[PDB]
Amino acid sequence: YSGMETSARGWGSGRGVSHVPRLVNSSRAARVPHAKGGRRAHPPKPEADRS
Amino acid sequence: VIDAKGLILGRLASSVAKQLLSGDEKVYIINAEQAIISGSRAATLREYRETRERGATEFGPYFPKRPDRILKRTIRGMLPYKRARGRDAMSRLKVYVGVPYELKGAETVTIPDADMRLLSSSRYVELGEVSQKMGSKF
Amino acid sequence: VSTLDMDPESRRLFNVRKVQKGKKPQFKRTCSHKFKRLDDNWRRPRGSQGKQRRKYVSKGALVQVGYGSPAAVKGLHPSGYSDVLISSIAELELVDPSYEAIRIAGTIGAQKKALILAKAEEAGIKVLNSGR
RNA sequence: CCCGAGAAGGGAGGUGCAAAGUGCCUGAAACCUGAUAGUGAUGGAACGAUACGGCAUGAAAGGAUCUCUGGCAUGAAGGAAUCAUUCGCGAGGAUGUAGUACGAAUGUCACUGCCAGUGUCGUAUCUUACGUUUUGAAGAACGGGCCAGGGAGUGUAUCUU
RNA sequence: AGCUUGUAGUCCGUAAGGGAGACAACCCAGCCCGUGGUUAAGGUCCCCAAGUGUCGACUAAGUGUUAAUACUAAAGGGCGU
RNA sequence: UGGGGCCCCGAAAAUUGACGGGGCUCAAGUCGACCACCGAUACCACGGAGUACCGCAAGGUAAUCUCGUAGGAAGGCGUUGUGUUCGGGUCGAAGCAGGGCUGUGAAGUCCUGUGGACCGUUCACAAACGAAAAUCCUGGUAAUAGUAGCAGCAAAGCAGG
RNA sequence: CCCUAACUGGAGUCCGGUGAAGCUUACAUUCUAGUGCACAGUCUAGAGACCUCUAGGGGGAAGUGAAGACCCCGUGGAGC
Repeated sequence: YSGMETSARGWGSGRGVSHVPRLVNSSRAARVPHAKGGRRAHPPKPEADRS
Repeated sequence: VIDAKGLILGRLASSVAKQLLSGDEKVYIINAEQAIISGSRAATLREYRETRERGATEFGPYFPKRPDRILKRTIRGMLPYKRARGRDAMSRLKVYVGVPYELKGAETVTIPDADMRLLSSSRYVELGEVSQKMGSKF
Repeated sequence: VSTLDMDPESRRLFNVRKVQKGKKPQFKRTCSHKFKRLDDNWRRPRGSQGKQRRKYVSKGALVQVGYGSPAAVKGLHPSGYSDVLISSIAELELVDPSYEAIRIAGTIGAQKKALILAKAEEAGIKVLNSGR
């Protein structure tokens, strides 16, 4: 769950900000691959088979 | 030094503008009040009072009143006066009502193709008449 | 100093390439002069409405293979020699000085560069980057 | 050591291969301060491209039959001027001169010390940004103040080729 | 109706460059790069490269100086010419 | 009296404005014809690039090849690492600012300065591999701007030391 | 209100100190008409316009604030 153990949710429209999920008690964006500290989109998987 | 007496306004303007754009001379035009505008007097006066009273004359077009300045404006309309070339051309042109004292006795020229006796009718007025009916003192 | 081996056909193509490359445009990315965030390198225009993609002549030339230099003199140094990048002393033996000039690698130290210069000057090989 | 109210700070002077001078390795851009080059208080705007000029620079990495300026030879397409004759109401046409002189360029010989490039400004022509939604975008349609960094077709299983 | 819905061709969409003041689709033209020449459309009084071009007439109204286009006013009348 | 050309009346709109503008009257308008010229990247000529097909190769052919959105196909550039070949670096690696050259280009290389210890290269193989956009995210920082505010509270301080 | 005038204190105005924020792709001294997705400072043709600064009310920038709460659509929801 790297970059994903947050409960961040979007603010929605009507605030002048992107619709990305934010921390419940701050404006810092979370959990999305283009957010700082967010998860890697399409990372290497330990379950991948390279044999 | 071109004598504008009995000359078509637009044709004299075209000749002088093309000479100025050929750009080796200073042109002086005298007796600008004596230039001719073909067409009926009523129509010419109507169009010229329309142009004089047209614009947003507080902050719009400013059509001149003197006949020499009107002729200068007419030549200006046939020049790239917003360009450096047209600015030099208009700077090298001087127009006079009658003959200025310094040019008095100087040798003048006339454009044969601008002569008013090539007109086919008598439907014409003079630029001086137009100016004085628009209210210019000269 | 040994004269270039450039036959008259190669001389004519070299001068043709000189003239044509004097006219080739710089091929900067479109609108690179308007934003400092953009580099000068070339990117193919992509937008449907882009004037440079539509090839408006006023917007500057697009990158096309028609601008390629003549194939006989392609890659030659403007002096007429063939540029050969020498990364060590052992590469000087594979170069013949008749039409080839060596460019010593920029990171070569002074101690080895002096030896490389001595070997090149004994072999007669022209050098593009020496200390003069 | 000097200045400074100073246990601030600055100057001078040292240490160290190098100030690297304590949130101190390297030290970009945005932004801000100053200097230098160009321009500039009569001037018109997608901030540029192309050609030609003024000014500055042009040490290295670019050129030395290279740059400049001419001569000579050959020269594709094209191709005069002038004059003679003739036709046409006329503007002009036809024939000859003449496929001649010239002509992209290709060679060659002299002459020259600059040229390429770079910055800015000027003259000429062109161009109403970019991405997107759109039949239609310069739009008074949506997005970005700016800059740096991050930011999007990946793995397992299975089928097909 | 610059409306809506068909059909044939061609275009824009995805089409440069040249010309129409500008013009998605109107005219020439489909366009690798450089140089020279001659043309197309259109233009030749100036702005603007080239005609103040020739011949024969008309128009006196600044009418007009507007290929196509939805960007150009009708019926009727005139012993105007 | 009939049939025709051009013009006139019919003909009134809102900011000052539209033959593109100036202007133009045996025209610079209209009609019927004509002459010369200007004017594209069209066409011709030369040179060059790429492409298609053919050819063992050398090379040959292209008037019948060269615009392009969605989209398909081919070949390349770059980042980081692995195996492997061959190297560079304190006589100054990477990075950074600016510049020269090459290449259609992705980019590569070199020069000057700065920097102080690491960096490339052959043939292959991989990917957490390329950003200008997402009212994108994080950080830094402008214009706004020395501007608004520092005014109802509530008579708010003055003299001398 | 006809129909406004004078005056009082606080702001404002000018000076010292302190010191933010919000609109912003760029450029930008504009005005008229046309054109253009038929509501242009930037296109086209004209007309104007020497630059800088201060004060002032808000014509315009279809000004800013905000993924229209009206209408429709979505085999999207919620309650009743």
